[PDB]
Amino acid sequence: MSSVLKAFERFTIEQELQDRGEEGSIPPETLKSAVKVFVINTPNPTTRYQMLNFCLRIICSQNARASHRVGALITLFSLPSAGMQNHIRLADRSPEAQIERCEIDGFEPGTYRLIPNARANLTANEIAAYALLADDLPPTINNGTPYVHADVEGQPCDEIEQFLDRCYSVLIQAWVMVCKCMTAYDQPAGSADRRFAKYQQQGRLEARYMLQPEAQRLIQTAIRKSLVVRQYLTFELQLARRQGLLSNRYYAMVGDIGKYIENSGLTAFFLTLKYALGTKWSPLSLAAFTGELTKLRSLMMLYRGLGEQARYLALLEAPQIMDFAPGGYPLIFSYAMGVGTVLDVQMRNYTYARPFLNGYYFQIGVETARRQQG
RNA sequence: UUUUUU
Repeated sequence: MSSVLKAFERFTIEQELQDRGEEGSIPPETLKSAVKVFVINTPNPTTRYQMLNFCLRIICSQNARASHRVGALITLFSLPSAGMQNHIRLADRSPEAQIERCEIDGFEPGTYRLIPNARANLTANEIAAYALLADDLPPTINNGTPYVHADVEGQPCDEIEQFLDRCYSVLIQAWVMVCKCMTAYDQPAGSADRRFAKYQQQGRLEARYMLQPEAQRLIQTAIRKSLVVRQYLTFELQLARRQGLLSNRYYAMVGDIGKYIENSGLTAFFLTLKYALGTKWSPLSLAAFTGELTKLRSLMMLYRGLGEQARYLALLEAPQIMDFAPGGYPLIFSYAMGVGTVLDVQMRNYTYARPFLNGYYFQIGVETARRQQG
């Protein structure tokens, strides 16, 4: 019946785009932790550099609460901006965020103890607790410092041009660790080494300021655990995507790495589109499954409806990422994995093994791909 | 649920 087939297409599309949600919707308020973010009002290379090392040591300190790491990360990401407070208002948007700004004037010489501003709220108990935190590095860390080179932390910065080199190298490493914090973690990574080689070749990253892999893994762990930090990083990525050809040294880097962070955790969706709708010889095979084709059409509609934030569904860890899971289109997923194993050597390394992977349509895709080739 | 490469 033509009416039932037309009705079913409409029903399928409606059921999938009914999950778009509200762009400005605010969830019901739930308890949240208080986060203390440290702000430098003026551009002091000495103070800024010190705060960079302080926050790197807080992020890696074993005796540090989740709130302490979250504040240290927000401060570390905000070190480049000329106005720290106005850049921290971006972090405040997070619905799970309750950030308190603390203005720091300096550090006591020869110590990690903070010197709070008159307006800034810092007790003598907190200052001592933070100083003890900044000196609690893990055993896996060598030379008593996060960096690979011992002399780097001790180096004195008296110019803005120096702090910028140090800061941008550290933040390049932090962003590369973001690249696979929610998807790949607690395992050896080849891509991370490749990104570092690329950015050292570009001259963006300096090997004199590399961190130890243990510190990089600790930074990745701290970023993955907090939703405030990951939402703030999506805000920074969207700021980097709005730029034109003319841009700053920092947001050019952030856009370059956002190219690699984009569409993480949606590999099955984009590989299915690529190898099932990309090849002109797939319509003849999958023409029969109209229901799954309508599903993929409604998913391409849902992706556009989500907006720019759709590229960072995995970083944001939003529920709409369950719509793009291949268990809702298993036959076409199977066919596309078959086609892609022939056409892409790199795809073989990817784990396409699923409980629901149809072996018949996998082999249909393999034989179709090879047939066209030979 | 994710898991490749760019």
